Amino acid sequence: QESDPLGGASKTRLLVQDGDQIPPGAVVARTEIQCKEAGTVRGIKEGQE
Amino acid sequence: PDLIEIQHASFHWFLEEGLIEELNSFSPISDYTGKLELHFLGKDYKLKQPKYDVDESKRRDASYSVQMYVPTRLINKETGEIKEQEVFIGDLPLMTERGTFIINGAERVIVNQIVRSPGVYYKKELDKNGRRTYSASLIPNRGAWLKFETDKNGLVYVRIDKTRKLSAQVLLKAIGLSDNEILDSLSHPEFYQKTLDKEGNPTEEEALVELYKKLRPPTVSGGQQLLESRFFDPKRYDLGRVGRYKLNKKLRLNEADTTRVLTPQDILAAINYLINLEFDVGTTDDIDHLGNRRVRSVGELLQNQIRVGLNRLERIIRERMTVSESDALTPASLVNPKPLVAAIKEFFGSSQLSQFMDQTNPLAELTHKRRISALGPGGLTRERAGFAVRDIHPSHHGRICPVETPEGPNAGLIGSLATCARVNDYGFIETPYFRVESGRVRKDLDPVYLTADEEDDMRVAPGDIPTDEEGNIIGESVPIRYRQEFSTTSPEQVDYVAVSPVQIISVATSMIPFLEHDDANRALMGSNMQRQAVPLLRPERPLVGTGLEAQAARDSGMVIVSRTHGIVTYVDATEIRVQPHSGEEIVYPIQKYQRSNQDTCLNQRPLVYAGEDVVPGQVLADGSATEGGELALGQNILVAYMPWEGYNYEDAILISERLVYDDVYTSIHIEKFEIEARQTKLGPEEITREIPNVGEDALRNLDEHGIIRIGAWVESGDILVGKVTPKGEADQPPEEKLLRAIFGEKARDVRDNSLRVPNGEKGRVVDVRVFTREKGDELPPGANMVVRIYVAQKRKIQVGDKMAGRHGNKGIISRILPIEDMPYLPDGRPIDIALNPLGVPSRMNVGQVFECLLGWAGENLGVRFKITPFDEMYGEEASRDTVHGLLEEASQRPNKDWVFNENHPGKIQVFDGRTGEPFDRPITVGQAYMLKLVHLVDDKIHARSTGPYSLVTQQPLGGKAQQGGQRFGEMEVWALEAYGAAYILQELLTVKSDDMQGRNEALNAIVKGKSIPRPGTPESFKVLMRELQSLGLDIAAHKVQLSEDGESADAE
Amino acid sequence: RAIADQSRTIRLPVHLYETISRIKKTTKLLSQEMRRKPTEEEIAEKMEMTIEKLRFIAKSAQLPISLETPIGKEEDSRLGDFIEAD
Amino acid sequence: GMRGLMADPQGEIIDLPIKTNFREGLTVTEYVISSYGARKGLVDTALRT
Amino acid sequence: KDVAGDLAGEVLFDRLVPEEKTDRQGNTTRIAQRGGLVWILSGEVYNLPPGAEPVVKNDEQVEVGSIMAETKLVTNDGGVVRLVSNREIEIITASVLL
RNA sequence: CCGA
Ligand SMILES: Nc1ccn([C@@H]2O[C@H](COP(=O)(O)OP(=O)(O)OP(=O)(O)O)[C@@H](O)[C@H]2O)c(=O)n1
Repeated sequence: QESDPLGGASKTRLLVQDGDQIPPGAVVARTEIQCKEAGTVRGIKEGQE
Repeated sequence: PDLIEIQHASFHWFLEEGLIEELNSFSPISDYTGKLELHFLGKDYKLKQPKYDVDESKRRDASYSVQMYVPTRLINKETGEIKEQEVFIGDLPLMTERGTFIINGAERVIVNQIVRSPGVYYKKELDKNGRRTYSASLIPNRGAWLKFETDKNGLVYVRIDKTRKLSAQVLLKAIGLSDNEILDSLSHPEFYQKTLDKEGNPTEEEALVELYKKLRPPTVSGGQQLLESRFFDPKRYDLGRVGRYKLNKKLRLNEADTTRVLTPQDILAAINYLINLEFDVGTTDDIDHLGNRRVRSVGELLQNQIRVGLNRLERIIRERMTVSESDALTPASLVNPKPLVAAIKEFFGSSQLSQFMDQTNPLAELTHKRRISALGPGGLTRERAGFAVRDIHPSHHGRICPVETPEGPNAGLIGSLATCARVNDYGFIETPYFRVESGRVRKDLDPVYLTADEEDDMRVAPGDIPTDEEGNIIGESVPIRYRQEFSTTSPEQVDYVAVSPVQIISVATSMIPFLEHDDANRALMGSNMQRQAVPLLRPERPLVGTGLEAQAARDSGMVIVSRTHGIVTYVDATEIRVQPHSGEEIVYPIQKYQRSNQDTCLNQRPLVYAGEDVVPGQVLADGSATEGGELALGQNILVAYMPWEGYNYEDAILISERLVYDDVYTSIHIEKFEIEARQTKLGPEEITREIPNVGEDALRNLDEHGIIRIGAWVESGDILVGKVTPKGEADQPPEEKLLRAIFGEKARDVRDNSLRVPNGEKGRVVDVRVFTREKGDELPPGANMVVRIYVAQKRKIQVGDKMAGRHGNKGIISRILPIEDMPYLPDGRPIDIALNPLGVPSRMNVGQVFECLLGWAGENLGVRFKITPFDEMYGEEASRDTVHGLLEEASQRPNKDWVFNENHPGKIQVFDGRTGEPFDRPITVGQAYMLKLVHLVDDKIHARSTGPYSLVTQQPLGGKAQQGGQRFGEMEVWALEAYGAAYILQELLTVKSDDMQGRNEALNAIVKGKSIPRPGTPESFKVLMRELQSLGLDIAAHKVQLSEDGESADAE
Repeated sequence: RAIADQSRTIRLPVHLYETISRIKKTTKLLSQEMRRKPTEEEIAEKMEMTIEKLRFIAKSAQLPISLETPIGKEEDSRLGDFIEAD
Repeated sequence: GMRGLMADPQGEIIDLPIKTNFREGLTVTEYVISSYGARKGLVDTALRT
Repeated sequence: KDVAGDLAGEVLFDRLVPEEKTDRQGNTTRIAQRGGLVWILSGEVYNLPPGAEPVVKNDEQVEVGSIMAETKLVTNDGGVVRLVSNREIEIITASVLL
């Protein structure tokens, strides 16, 4: 409920439902992290997992 | 709001909820056999009425206490036996309506202690330059401290309070967590697994055996019970409500506030924060920040002392239940109240926090209750007090006054709460702020009371910014404080603003007008001298004030305040009666000539008359240093800043005789004398009229029992209580034997032991109360009767008395002149006091000239101004323009045009009283508010010819009360050695101290007019020789004479 | 027996300790009976001893105080600084 | 004239100027800044003798 | 004294040469041989948790409100999810009542 | 605790 402003805003959402047949070894859910502004991405460094 | 609200709220919290938690953590107790159970019903605890009230407890040297009864219930495990009985548990002294306590006939305050708050704190210590290493510290409210470490290699080391360093994985597996949730809980597991290999990974049973190998036959069940008793048990580890709150706040948890023990999730989160601090995320904490420091008032300290006493009491009850094999007891037999009474009496008698009260004037009484001290048990040591703990922090702005502090060795340790400050429910100090929206100060509702939430978040402006009324903040730059830095921003970016320009200062500093034109050290001196003024006979309000005087007089407690609407029906000097209308007569008692702690008067006078309406909150009676419902510490007198003929040379003071004959600066001081008729082995001491070696007319004021009467005049050496004691040795020398052989002279069996007036201390006897055990009283043991005598005296102003203003301008009166010799004004009015003008620009207190000029304008107008400090927000040179405009308007009166001269504004022409000639230059005259301090010359003059001596050293005693001598210390010996003066130094060390034969020989040679003989070895050197011999050292003096060595005998 | 023979500078005999304990029990029982107004006359009655003897026992039961104890809440004063040599 | 700059109780130098004298009167910010140097003088008098 | 400029972005080195040191305890320290300038090319930086992973590559324009990062919430041996009255992400929880 |  309390979020960081510099990191971003997240979605609470579940891709599976109550009583859903999920296979083992797969994903449960995921979130996004919001982008306040638009533009082109610079950044990503070498060798980082 | 009230100013002593912290004391009132803390004692109300103790009486409502604080004691119930102790009585609920107390119950239930059990025996080792498991057959008896005793539990205390704490919610229905009862308070008896006090045996005596405030004044009858003050004059009897007793406490103002209540009896506290907690009803118990004995349930039985063999049968249905329910035994319920009210049980006395101890004596609790009650807080009075002024917020004080009465312990052994003296008023006492419990000052507020500032300590480190419970919670987790991180710091960054480092090597020579080395590695940035981080350390944690988990502080509970009560219990062991959990600390964490990182070295240069990066090992996470945990330690307990005094032990050596062991590994955090060993601690975590000693708890019982799986290794799954440990590294599944962490954010960066690669940093922690680096420490996993070098330290190793133990099993749950393997970890329990190696803490016992370090904390202390290594066993795992013993170590499991050990760690369960250290951190996870109640009544041996309390994290506290504030500790749970701050630990949830720092580590971002939503753990329930009812849990007051430490959990392994908390240690996992602290390990996570410490690891994440090595990757540059998170914030290290400050130890002097006021968000990490809380205030402990009288509720918490009573709760802790009652916890210790209840631990002793339940140990006693468990031992008494385990020893007794026979059952069917009463609940009043198992409870021994003496450890709880002993703990409460120890807390209220012999604590650093329990202080003898400053009761000089209402301002000192109000300031002592708002003191914030950092010393005491659980606080600080004065030897461990560095410079950083005495520095001023930016978080102190608005909360702790930067000016008011002691000048002695405890400078920066004992602080003062500011004016608008307030302590919240968790113990942190908060200050009110107005909201600011779109550049406009809001001022629509109550303020916010930010509890140091304004450093990292808000931009806060002071309350002296210029602002047009019902409008925005004018100017494009607003001074703000932000992230503990001063800066300037636009008014549309300001979040909060202060509510008052005097929010930064305390009450006594807010008493000072034109504070911004004085130096801060002089403001400190002015506050300190304002707390030292004596209440005068006819108090008078200042012609220039600030506006807090009425609230200070209301919240001191020296003012009878009305409560209901009504009509006053009867007023005399001792009683005000009023029927209320909106058990139909309220009687307000008025105290008459009582004694304070500092031997000053506590007198009240009525203000209302018979037959007028009274609003609730109306002042009915005013106190000793209070008139008109406002604080009145001194008088308004006519100054002239000019030098006299060397009589105001170096801060000396010249005054006139009008301040003597007009009863200005006349005060009342009441001294108290006590004598006990003790029980001696040789016989009982009796208080009688028949005293040996006492003449005829030395017994006129004594009654038939040998005690003085009320209203008698006594001087130095007069007998107050005649007492004798049965001496029984009767070893007479031959001189006395021959003199009693010649002239009769039957030697009596008793000797004189009467109570006499000391040197000085003349006055009138006003109260001769006598306490006797067969009258209904009960005494200290071994004393038959106790007589208490109160002697009052009116002290006029004198040469040698101390005098001060509100701007740190102290001085000693050195000359009292007649009014025909004092300088006079061009209307013929003489000057009351001449102050030296050279003490102003070197000491840099310019506000006294502003105050005297404004007071003289108000004297010539008759208006009694009131000016709040920092008044330069309304314009440039606002104080100067106000003062000179009011002086011009006072000079526009039809008869008084000599008051102001436009050629030289603050000055006028002054004539000489002796010659009639005017002085060559115009002189600043005015009306200043001067004060009379407790430092009078009668309490300072002392002299000794020969008195008592010390036990072992046989040197003269010290102190005025025991006729002691002055100490000739080592620096005085160096000063005499830097001269010649070997004979002065030799007689100062031998025949004036600890050489008894030299003492007797010197006194006999001076009395018979002969030469003083040569002294011998002093007594303390022989004591040192015997002490060095008793240490086991063969030390001896030797003497050489004609090829011979011999050991000398110094004991002779 | 070691408590009653040592641990006190001016030592008291064993019968004095048992008399002090008996006086404590008697005062607590007569305070349970008579709830208010404690009475040394009935304390001396229930112990069958003289009241000045009871005062002697209560006077001998006091503990001594050291001459090196500080008077105030500081280290500037000492109890031996106020004792005059006889 | 002007008061200029104050000093910390340890000898450190503050960052802000005081552009007023005692005749014109200091502000609240300047009074806190002057209180820093007053605490310097008091603590040093109490501790270096 | 530390130079603390208040602007987030990517660091660029102009006329700056580093120097790596070895010390007693193992200190990795960067020294300037000759003093130069340090430039920061401005841009808003978003700190992601270490359990997350970005989707957008090293050069791609982002639209309004588009996805920036999504992580893998992967726990094993679970087939059917059943919840009653909480958020409480859980297991199949085949519990019995006799 | 305060005073110099
Ligand atoms: N802890 C202290 C405080 C004061 N003194 C002595 O007391 C004197 C204090 O002088 P005082 O009249 O209190 O202050 P002034 O220096 O005269 O300054 P002002 O006129 O502003 O009061 C000092 O010279 C010093 O010798 C001391 O020995 N130790």
